[PDB]
Amino acid sequence: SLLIRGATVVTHEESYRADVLCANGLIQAIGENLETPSGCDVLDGGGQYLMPGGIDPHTHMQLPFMGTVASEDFFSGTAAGLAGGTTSIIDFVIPNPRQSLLEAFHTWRGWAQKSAADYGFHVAITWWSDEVAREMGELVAQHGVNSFKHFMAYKNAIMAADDTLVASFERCLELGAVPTVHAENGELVFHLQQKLLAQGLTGPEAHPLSRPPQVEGEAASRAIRIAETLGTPLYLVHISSREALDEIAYARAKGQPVYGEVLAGHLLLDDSVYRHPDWATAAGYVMSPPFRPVEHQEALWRGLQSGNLHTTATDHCCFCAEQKAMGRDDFSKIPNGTAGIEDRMALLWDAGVNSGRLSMHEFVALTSTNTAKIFNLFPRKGAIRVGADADLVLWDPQGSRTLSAATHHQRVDFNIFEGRTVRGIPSHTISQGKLLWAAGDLRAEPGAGRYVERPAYPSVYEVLGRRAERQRPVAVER
Amino acid sequence: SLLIRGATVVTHEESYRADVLCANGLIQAIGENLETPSGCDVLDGGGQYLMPGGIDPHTHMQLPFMGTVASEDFFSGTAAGLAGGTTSIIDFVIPNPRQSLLEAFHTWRGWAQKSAADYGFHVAITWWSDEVAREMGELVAQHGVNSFKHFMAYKNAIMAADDTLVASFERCLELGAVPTVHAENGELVFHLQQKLLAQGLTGPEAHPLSRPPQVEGEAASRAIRIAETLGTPLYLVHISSREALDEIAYARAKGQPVYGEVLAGHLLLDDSVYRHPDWATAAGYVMSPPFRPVEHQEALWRGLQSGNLHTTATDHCCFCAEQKAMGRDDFSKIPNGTAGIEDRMALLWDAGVNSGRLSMHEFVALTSTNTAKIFNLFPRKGAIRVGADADLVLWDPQGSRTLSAATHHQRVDFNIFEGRTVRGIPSHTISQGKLLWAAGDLRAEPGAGRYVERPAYPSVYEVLGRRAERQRPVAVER
Ligand SMILES: O=c1[nH]cc(F)c(=O)[nH]1
Ligand SMILES: [Zn+2]
Ligand SMILES: [Zn+2]
Ligand SMILES: [Zn+2]
Ligand SMILES: [Zn+2]
Repeated sequence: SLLIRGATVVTHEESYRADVLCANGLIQAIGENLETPSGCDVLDGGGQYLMPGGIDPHTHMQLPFMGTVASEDFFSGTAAGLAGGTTSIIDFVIPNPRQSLLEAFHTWRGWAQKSAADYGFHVAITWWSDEVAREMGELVAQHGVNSFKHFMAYKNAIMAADDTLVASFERCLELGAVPTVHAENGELVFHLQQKLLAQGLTGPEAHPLSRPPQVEGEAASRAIRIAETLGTPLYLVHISSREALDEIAYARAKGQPVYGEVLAGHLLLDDSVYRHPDWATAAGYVMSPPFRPVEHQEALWRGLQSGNLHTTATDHCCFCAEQKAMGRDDFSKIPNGTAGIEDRMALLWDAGVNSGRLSMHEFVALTSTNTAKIFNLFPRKGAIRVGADADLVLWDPQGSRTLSAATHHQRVDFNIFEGRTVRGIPSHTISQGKLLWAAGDLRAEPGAGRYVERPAYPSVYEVLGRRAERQRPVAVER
Repeated sequence: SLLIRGATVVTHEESYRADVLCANGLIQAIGENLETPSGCDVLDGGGQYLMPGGIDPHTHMQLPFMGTVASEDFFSGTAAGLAGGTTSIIDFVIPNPRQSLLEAFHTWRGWAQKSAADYGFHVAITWWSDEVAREMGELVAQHGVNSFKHFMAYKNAIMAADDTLVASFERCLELGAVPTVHAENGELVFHLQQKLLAQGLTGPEAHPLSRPPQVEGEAASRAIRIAETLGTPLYLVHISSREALDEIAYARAKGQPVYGEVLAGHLLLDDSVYRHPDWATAAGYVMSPPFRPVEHQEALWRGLQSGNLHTTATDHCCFCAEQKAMGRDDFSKIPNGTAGIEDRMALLWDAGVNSGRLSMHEFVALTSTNTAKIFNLFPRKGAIRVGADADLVLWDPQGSRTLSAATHHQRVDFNIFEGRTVRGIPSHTISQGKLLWAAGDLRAEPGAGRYVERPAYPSVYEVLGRRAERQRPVAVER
């Protein structure tokens, strides 16, 4: 067992002084001056905040992508997450077009076995067939999946057109699963990539130009309105643009259950990074959606503060310099993705809590609880309560960390926040009730993490069901 | 010649007392107390308003569509327009998929020869190839077309997917042509049509349900953001929804040249019409986009008042009861379209000017001048000035008319405003300087109308060109 003594418990709504006892993977007791069970380890949390461990619902450990394999694997990535206070991930099974979802799922389960912390999967719908629909049902019923990812870009690869989006969202409704979407208009991206290449703009600076913000705003609008028409919730991953945020807010204001995810990179970086004179440095920022003109960062922060963005994630998708350099002569061939799993919580704390943009409670909601609620893992995760999983982070508000690819635990040679110093850091991370990060000592072990099943029908589906029953079409008798 | 004496001239900006002299198809003189050329006819306009004749940029005379042919042909339609104060139309060449645009154009030119008033064409892009792109160039350079229509709905027929919209909008940019779009998400419409039919909901009441307002809002967003990304203006036909209006306003607020067209029906009717107990009556309202819940009418009115809707039109697409009954057992096969060319101006005047929603100058701007400006026909049309085409309407603000299919000149057995009495009517209509409608006497003649060419590169393309210049990508020196 593990007793965290003397900390201030900080949840998504309140703070209070209490000790927290963990045992058998679970939170066993909470209260002032808890008794210490015999042989129980005690962690002194005086002067620190005890919060739910971060949940990162958007990682791509060792993803085969754009001709290569992410340099971070499921062990190194979940270990780096733990060092950063993140205690569980939701990654992505991405079947190739025409590949069985179940085949890809089992393969990814093999890849993820080595995880050091709890992990789960969204499954991407990269093609459509009656068999895909059948496999979605088996994944939900047998394999603990309750969310299905759709890529609206990546034309001629994993892109889902409207017919697949409609069919899949309908299937999601039938299964009580959450559709999630990468919202970029793939036709416009493809068109602009070729146009820029044809003009000789082959450098990383052309990457943002090939997918300007309205391309994301458009696709967000479309996913949102498909979801509205079919009667599903919708989770939009990595929102980077005012245009997309405004579409989310516009939907939420019509009473539609639309959730927005945001990455620290898109809150804090602007598209000037792509004009760095060093090719490899500029290419290190290449991900989709790309980093945006500065006005979008303020809009996204406002989205967090207004409740129109709901979760934070990292799109953790690591490629080293030699991998990025696959696109040295063609930006469209730069494997897209940045690292972030280790850094998300401290970046958001430092930028959001220290500044007074976000309360500490909002920080908790945005780093674990909302993700848990949306994907039906609350209060198993994201909650400090008896019986919840003992995934916790002890936070030193006065601690300091300097982010650097030379010192981070992420198995990648680039950090998009290289040299940034943050105040407020995870001093300790507890996963499954075990102390896996302790003031610079990482004790992550390959294979320790559990695959986490997520039950279908999060409670939003109860409300939608009542709505649908109220708005049933009714023929006029003549 | 024809001298209109003693009226108040009302333009899109001002009112003033003056006589107007027409000769040789043109406005020859304007001023108080004009002298009368010898033998020139004199029309007494005392106590009336002399405005530019209405321009209806959205008609479908004798269109072959949904298994049949509109019951209004180019003569009966343009004649009925004259009776209602509308002096010119822009209709649509709609080539079948894989059909040559030039071939369809010359066919429509043949059908339109019988027009009684000036007429022009948009050309619809119902498929794509290098030849379509080549033919578009010829239509602009040789045949006076400067606007190309795209249907985002009507899947498996004339629907254009993103790949065609991108290629075609790009071509429009190259040609200085205005892209126009019918904005409904075709996949959602198709999906819902099949779902409603599968549920046994076959009546006209299922028609609005098969394409609710967000499917228009979505398609409007998409067309708008393709136009933004490619750098074109965009004209959205028959906006019916708050959702689509809000997308236009959003785009306009980003500095994008987006124009919105609205029909009287969508300003004044709600979707309850489709639940009428009489099947033929409900079917008479079946057009796309369909009439909408009440809140959308007030939104559209505000759009006109705020400058986010720019033109009025009718989508004049006439089918009689027996043609409508082609979908007696399947609403998806009711030929879509309503009549309106004769009624637009009176409807808008009575609902907009009498009520104080719109000034008389806004009425002129919305019934002729804005359409002329957008499609590069200003000041040849939509203008009371020396040298402009003598297309005029003399308006009796105290005159009354009751709209009825039994008495209108539109060759169709249904009027969506049956029984509505309007105050403010066209007493006289002048087209090419000739009195073709006079106090109940229609004098339209087959073949009298001229085909009206529209030059490419309306001034908006000058601004866009400077903008594109300012925004051209610069490679990073490495
Ligand atoms: O930047 C990215 N976008 C989408 C992905 F799937 C990924 O791995 N990286
Ligand atoms: Zn993505
Ligand atoms: Zn991703
Ligand atoms: Zn239309
Ligand atoms: Zn039409």
